Amino acid sequence: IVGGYTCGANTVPYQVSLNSGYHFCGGSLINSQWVVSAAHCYKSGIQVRLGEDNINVVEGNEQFISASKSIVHPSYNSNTLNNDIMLIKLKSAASLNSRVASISLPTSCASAGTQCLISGWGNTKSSGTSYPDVLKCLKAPILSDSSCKSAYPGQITSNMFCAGYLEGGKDSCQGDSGGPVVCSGKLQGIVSWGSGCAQKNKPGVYTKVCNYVSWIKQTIASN
Ligand SMILES: CC(C)COc1cccc(-c2nc3cc(C(N)=[NH2+])c(F)cc3[nH]2)c1[O-]
Ligand SMILES: [Ca+2]
Repeated sequence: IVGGYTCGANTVPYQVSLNSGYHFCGGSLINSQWVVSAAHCYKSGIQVRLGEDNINVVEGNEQFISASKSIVHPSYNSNTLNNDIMLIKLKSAASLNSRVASISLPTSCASAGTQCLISGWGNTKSSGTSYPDVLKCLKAPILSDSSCKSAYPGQITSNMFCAGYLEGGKDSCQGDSGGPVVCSGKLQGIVSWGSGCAQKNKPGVYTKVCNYVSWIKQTIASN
């Protein structure tokens, strides 16, 4: 997260760290046995870390659970990153409470101007790699489709939305991938891609979760 602030331990109880011997992507806890992340964060050998704050120190509240299966959306396209969403089932359920809690899926899509909270342990520099030890937060507004399309002409599908600051300086970045964009308490986006990080006129692009609610529900139900 570039230009964001330290969230405060456990103030984002649905945030998860996907770890394969190092933190590589974020994710969101949606029920005690399932996490939603981005399909491009897929890989085998994933350990899901819940209740984390500083990822290099065990300080208490952490639950490390291995993934039972990862289900990448069947129409995920790695070239365009359309349908960039993945569900991960955990080998055992997590114990939910106040430091570990699931976030709700939306009932409607959000509008441009809605303010949302983006969080993650991703890069904090737009030029160079500086990965933090504790969770960073950023409040960003959803942009209108016209500003999103003027910024990425020909690359925005109806399953994506832009959120951020066109002046640059504040944005999600590599490492934040797969994590949550929560607005009014509902999971509305998944960190997916962008051109560089915090560059002027190049906002972040997020998977539009409201378009996958029926799929998430049917897939969890049948697995
Ligand atoms: C291990 C894999 C997850 C590799 O994934 C990646 C490798 C390099 C960069 C990214 C990445 N840059 C990103 C930049 C932005 C942005 N400007 N708001 C974003 F929203 C997601 C990004 N994801 C990324 O997701
Ligand atoms: Ca820790």
